[PDB]
Amino acid sequence: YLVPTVIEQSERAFDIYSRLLKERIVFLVGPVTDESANLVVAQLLFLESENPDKDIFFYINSPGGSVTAGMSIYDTMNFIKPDVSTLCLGQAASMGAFLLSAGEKGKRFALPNSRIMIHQPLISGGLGGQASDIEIHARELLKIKEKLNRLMAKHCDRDLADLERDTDRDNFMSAEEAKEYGLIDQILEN
Amino acid sequence: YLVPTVIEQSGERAFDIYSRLLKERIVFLVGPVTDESANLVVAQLLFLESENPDKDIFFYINSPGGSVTAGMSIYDTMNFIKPDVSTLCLGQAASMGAFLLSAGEKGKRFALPNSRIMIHQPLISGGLGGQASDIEIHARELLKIKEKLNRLMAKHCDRDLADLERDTDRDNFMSAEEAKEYGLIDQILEN
Amino acid sequence: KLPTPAEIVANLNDHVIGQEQAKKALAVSVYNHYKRLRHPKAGANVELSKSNILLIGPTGSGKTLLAQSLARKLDVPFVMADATTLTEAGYVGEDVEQIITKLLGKCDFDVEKAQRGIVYIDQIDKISRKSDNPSITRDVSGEGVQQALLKLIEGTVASVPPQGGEFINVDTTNILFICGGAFAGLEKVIRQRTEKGGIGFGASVHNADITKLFGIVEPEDLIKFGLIPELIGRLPVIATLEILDEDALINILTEPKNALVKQYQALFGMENVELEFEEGALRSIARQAMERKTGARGLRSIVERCLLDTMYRLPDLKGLKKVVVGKAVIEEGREPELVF
Amino acid sequence: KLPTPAEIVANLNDHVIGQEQAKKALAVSVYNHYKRLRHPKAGANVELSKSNILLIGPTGSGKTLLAQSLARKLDVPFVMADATTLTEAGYVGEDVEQIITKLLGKCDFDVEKAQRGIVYIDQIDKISEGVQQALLKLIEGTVASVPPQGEFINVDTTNILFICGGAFAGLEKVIRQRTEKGGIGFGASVHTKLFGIVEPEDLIKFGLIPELIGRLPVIATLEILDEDALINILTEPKNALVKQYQALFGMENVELEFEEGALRSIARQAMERKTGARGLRSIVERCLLDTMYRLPDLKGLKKVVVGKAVIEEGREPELVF
Amino acid sequence: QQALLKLIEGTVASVPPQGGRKHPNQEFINVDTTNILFICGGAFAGLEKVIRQRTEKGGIGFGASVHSKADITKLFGIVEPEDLIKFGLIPELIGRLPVIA
Ligand SMILES: Nc1ncnc2c1ncn2[C@@H]1O[C@H](COP(=O)(O)OP(=O)(O)OP(=O)(O)O)[C@@H](O)[C@H]1O
Ligand SMILES: Nc1ncnc2c1ncn2[C@@H]1O[C@H](COP(=O)(O)OP(=O)(O)O)[C@@H](O)[C@H]1O
Ligand SMILES: [Mg+2]
Repeated sequence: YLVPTVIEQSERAFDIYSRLLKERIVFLVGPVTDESANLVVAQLLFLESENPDKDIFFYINSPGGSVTAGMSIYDTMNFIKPDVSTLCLGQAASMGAFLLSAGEKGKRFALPNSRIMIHQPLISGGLGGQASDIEIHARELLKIKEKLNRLMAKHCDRDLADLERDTDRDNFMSAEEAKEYGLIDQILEN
Repeated sequence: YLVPTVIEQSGERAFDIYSRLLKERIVFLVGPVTDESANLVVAQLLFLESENPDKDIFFYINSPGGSVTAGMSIYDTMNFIKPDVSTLCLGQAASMGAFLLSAGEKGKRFALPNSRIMIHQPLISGGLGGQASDIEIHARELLKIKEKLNRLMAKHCDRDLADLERDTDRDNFMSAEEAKEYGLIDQILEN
Repeated sequence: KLPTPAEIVANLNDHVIGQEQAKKALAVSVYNHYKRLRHPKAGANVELSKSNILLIGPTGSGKTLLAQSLARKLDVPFVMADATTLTEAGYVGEDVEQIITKLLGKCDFDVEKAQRGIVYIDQIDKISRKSDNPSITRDVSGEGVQQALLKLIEGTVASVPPQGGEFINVDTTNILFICGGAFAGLEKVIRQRTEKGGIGFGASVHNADITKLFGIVEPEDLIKFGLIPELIGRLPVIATLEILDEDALINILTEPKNALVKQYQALFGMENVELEFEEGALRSIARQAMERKTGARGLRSIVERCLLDTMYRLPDLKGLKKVVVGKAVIEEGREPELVF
Repeated sequence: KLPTPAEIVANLNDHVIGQEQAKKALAVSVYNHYKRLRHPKAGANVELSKSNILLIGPTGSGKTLLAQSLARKLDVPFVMADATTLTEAGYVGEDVEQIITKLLGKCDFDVEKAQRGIVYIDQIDKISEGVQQALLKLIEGTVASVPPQGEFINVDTTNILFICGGAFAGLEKVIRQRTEKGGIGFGASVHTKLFGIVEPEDLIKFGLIPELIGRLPVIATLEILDEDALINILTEPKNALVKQYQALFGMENVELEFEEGALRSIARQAMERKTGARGLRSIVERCLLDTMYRLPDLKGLKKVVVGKAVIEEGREPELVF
Repeated sequence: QQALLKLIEGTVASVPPQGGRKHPNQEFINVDTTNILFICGGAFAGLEKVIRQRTEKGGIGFGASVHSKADITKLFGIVEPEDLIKFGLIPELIGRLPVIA
């Protein structure tokens, strides 16, 4: 894709995403990979240094992705001093919904027709080799499953038992249902 | 991916965001460890030593592993250069990623609270085809690498070689707390 | 005899609230200067430089009060000059010799006393150097005044009109100069020298704390502001004034002889209405004034806008005897409790 | 008469400590300059030109003190100028010969004394071009006119000795780029001696115009003051800080004394600020403000002992009565 | 360069009396620069390249004529106004400097 170039008056020419980063807007678009997550981490670290007090706006339009990649974003969001506000555009599914709920409490938003989906993790990696190797990877996946449900329950002010029920299979929610659930705080209109 | 451009105030200088973070001695190892990705880390470590041999270098690791020889080029560069190389685990440090994480300066090895650290014996460092004489040679070389890695890991962790031989037999996944208790990292960052 | 630093500061506390380090610095420097003059055995190789004083601080911090209190106590030829009136000798305005003339007039033109007096110069940050001029014929009000002032601060002899309408030669080797001003660009100069910051997890990241910034001023920072280096080198003592905190602002609000509270109580004493402030009201007034960043001057604005809806009605309200200003009147849009 | 290059260093050691190479270089250049000014400047003789000096050294190393000590010794007037006080735009001419007005004012506007004086230019490296061109046109022989002492006055600066100086921070790497094997290599030179082998191409690469290097033939280097020299500076010089404050306490009946550890610690504190002996005065005044305010109140006091704990910790000087 | 055109050739300049800048509110003296000889000088560094471009144009191609390819001294000795114009001097100034040494 051709990323448009915009001019900032101060003149400085930016691509439109660097221009929005100047306004403390970080985009997570598409699958969460090592490379896309590290760009988010790099932007979060950079924005904290520019101003540790001003809010960072984390715009999420993602179907999910790697858990470890999403956890690098998650720990960076919680570590850095400035509040990270999260906004759901289009969809926040799987780790995208996790990072959406991971925003600062009171500053988690979704657009009115966005779709938010939460579910237990799939394969974090293949389970081949010997039964001893498969047992190890199964145990690690169960630990990740419990860790995700526990952190989700903390984000949503719900019991761990509620998240274990609701993440068993793909749980699709409107913006209103996610607000009632505890994934987001407000729904934006204008 | 489109790498964002940021402006440094000094006049102004436009950086991509990774060159901007390198300006403050942050080196990223993201994804698999290859000859090319490891040599970029080595080039950055060498460059940062020249800029300031006394200031710490921050080595951010989010890697599932990779080549042993490639990781050893980073490892020897970390130990050679004068400035301390602090290591931080983001997301995951597995295989050679966990090795390079434990290779950080003692007291300055960090991990984020939900990071995952995995240590294990090496797999194929290369195929074992050809004749039985060739296969014997490559098997012996892999065993020497296996012992070298366990020995260096045991040194990093202040543990016995026998402990690392047990624990690296199969994929050993550890939380940040378990890696701190093991000796792979020194501290867990929160805020 | 010679009032000692303990005596000097003990009487500066009667007029200046807070700024303890500056009162100590001024008292020690003045006592050392006068003792040094009384015992000129320092004619030996030791070149004890004339310990002039530079008095930097925010607006409303008490520079002009420290000067006046130091003046009226020391019982010495003391003049208060304003660099806003100073000009180059060959142009309209007051040349730097008018200050020596005022110093003589303050001592009945007995030059023996004037040559051992003090010269206070306010707003010295207003004659700083600047680039070549818009308003270009000569930068008269700027560097020219600095050089003519430097020629006085260092040991020289000035020629001034007689006592009546025959010029008097006045040697300023032993005249102490105390310069002051609110250097508004100094915090940016210092914040460029430092405030490096950093990025990353293991790096420290971070309104300007002009208090600690002024507390770490260096001569080169003042050179960048526009002062000539030879003048700063002649001003070795640098007294810094902190921003008045809530407690100091409260004391200023109530304790001094001409405090705002007493001023308005007497302003209502022209009527027959008693004015009473609550402790929380004084606390909130001090907080709001500190938030305005104008020093003790931002205290009058608060007390004036909180009593505006009352002074407008006092002559119309009959039977009123007391008015009580509470914390709600200051923090909220409330009316003081009227007691009829 | 005129002081020989050896007598100049002899008297200059009493005021400045260290930098012996720069001391002898200044002594030779100044002696030769004021011997040239004694030549039969007429007839079929050789028209003699001056040799200026470039003092390269850290901040607080004593460059200005060296120049002022030379001036006090040779009875000539002296004024320090700052290349940082000269702006790129504007009339760089009108303010470059204002230094001449300053030098004239320092000698009763007698051109006979000012034309054979000394001028030190601070921060010669901070202008790394219009300022450089004006300093060059002025360092070379030129007749400048300034306002009167109250008609204009003329000054020919050909016989004025110019001692430029500054802390060339990034000059050592400019030198190492050509003197060493490599900078970023594994085994490749990772990091005043190299200042001593400085060559014109290094100063030009630093950004000094070549014509300015051509009129500064003498290059002298000053070494950073170590923790030892900063102690001598506190005690040995004619105007030592210890001597000044001992006189302050001595006009009263109190004898001021310092502990050797106090001098060493206060010298280390000054060295940690990257300012040399410039910071010594502030820390000494901070340390002695403990008593300079109380001493007026104290009665029966005979001596004060300043220990290392006063300089390092929040300790009060020991008051023995 | 434009301000020097009228000054180099004959004109009546208005100069300040050794005291200040060239202002409207300024006393002046009339000086005729008609008979005042002007000697301009400078180290035209990139002039050798311009002279070499003009004297060794040549050309590219199988059908083009390739010209032979003399240091600063030799090239300066054959300098022409065309080279000084390509260097940055306006022709109005070069015409007022007929002698080129
Ligand atoms: N430290 C203080 N103690 C008591 N009163 C103070 C103090 N500082 C300011 N004030 C009050 O502020 C009024 C004026 O302050 P002052 O003129 O001393 O400020 P300043 O430093 O001269 O300000 P500027 O720098 O703008 O001239 C005084 O009438 C006094 O009541
Ligand atoms: N070598 C030295 N010997 C004695 N005093 C020194 C020396 N170097 C610096 N100082 C002291 O430092 C103060 C300022 O030094 P300065 O002349 O500014 O050094 P520089 O010119 O190298 O910056 C002076 O008061 C001087 O007493
Ligand atoms: Mg004032």
